[PDB]
Order: sequence, then structure tokens, then C-alpha cells
Amino acid sequence: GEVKKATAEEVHARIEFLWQREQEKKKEQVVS
Amino acid sequence: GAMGTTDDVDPEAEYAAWKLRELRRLRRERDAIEARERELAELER
Amino acid sequence: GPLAPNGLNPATIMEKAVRERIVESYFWKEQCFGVNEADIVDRVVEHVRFVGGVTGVTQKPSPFLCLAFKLLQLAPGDDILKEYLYFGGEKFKYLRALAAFYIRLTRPDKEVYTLLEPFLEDRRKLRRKGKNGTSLTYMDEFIDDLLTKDRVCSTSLWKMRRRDILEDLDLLEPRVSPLGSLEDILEE
Repeated sequence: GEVKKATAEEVHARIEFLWQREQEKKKEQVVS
Repeated sequence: GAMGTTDDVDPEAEYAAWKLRELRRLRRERDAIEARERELAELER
Repeated sequence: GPLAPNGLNPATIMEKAVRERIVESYFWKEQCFGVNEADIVDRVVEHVRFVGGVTGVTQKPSPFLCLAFKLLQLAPGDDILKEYLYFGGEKFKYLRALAAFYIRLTRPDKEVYTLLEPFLEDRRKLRRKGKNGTSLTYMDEFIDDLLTKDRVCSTSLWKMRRRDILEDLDLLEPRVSPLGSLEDILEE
């Protein structure tokens, strides 16, 4: 039931992912 | 992005405001040093 | 119970009152549950819209402050903090703010200065809430506050040696402002 500790690479990937998601959301709002 | 307020609306003005802020910081540092200098100058002679 | 790079104990860094207000808060129970460093990034981009300590008539601890406390709990390594600062900070400013705040809380003065001083050139707008209502601030103002003030976001900042002291012991290089170079010419 413990929580896994994130690696620098994992956090990096998370940042990139959120960045992509946000930009995509902006594209969806401009397209809509 | 969570922007507290949108950036890059008026880059000239925003940069100018930053320039003013940093200038004020330099103002504070220099004024502090000058104050100490006046204190020692007065006390020593 | 690991201790920070500086002398301080992570549990005691924030006031007992502030800790209690955070843990009792809805945002801590709802949004800080099961959270890790990547999840810290998630909560930052999702829920952080201003920097502050406890605010309002309800003395509500900010999501910012709560995530700071969660960072104290996690005690992230320097590499992850670098990820926050540079990659996260370049992309998400409030993440940089959070990282700077945490570093100021838990890193040696030399590290604090060397890490945080470059972001005095970061002029991106931030939302600042708390003392004297709600106002607009900037990243460099926040950094300056971290470097020069005793208290930030309802958190007492441990006293650091003066920068000149660190320079004299050759632990630090003199800080170079671009405006300093312009200013030398202006004063003459």
C-alpha cells in the first residue's frame, strides 16, 4: 500500500506529457 | 500553464517594468552599502 | 526521517498551526493523497493559480502551500528539483515558484543563492495572494522575496549568511546584473 517514488526521468516524461496535453487542449478549444 | 496573468501581451512594457524592478533592487543594495560607509566614515573621523 | 541538506528538520520547518491548517484542509485530503513527484507536477498544473500561504477569512492554506508541505514530506532529490526548476519552470512557472520556495526552505545558503539568483531575470507574471489582499507579482519579485525576507507564504525562512560573507570566503562569485553594467554608465 506504499507509494512509488518517481525518478527524474519519470518526472521529465510527466512534464512533457502535461505540456502536450495542455497544447492539445488549446488546439481543441481553437478548433471548436 | 496556470498563468496568474497572461505573459507576452506587451513585451516592451513588461520588460520595462522588470528593468525598473531590478534597477530598484540595485538601488536598495547600493543605498545599504552607502549607509554603512557613511556610518563608518562619520565614526572614524 | 531524512534531514534536509541544511540543518533543519522537515517536520518542524512550517509552524504547528500552519501544519494543522494544511492537514485539516480539504485540498490536502482530496488532492495531496497518494501524490508523488510527478503527481506533484500534476497538482501544480491543475490546481495552482497563485502563490501564497494561508489566505482569506477562513485562513485557507493555498494549494501552493499544501504542495510545498507535501514536498517537505517527500523530500525530493536535487535531480528532481532541477527537473522542476528548469524543465517544469520553463514550461510551468508556478512549478518553478514551488521549487524555488522548497529550495529556499531546505538547501544550504550557497546552494540557495547559486540556484535561485538566475531567475531574477524571469519576469513572468504570477498571482500573489495574502498580506494586503490579492495582487500581481512577478517571478523575480518572488525570488527576491525568498532571498531577502524573513517570512514568505506563512513560513519562516531560516536566516542565511549575507552574500558578501559567502563571497569573502570564496564560496560565491559576485552577482552580475545586466542592468548593473548599464547602470555603471548611467551613474557617470
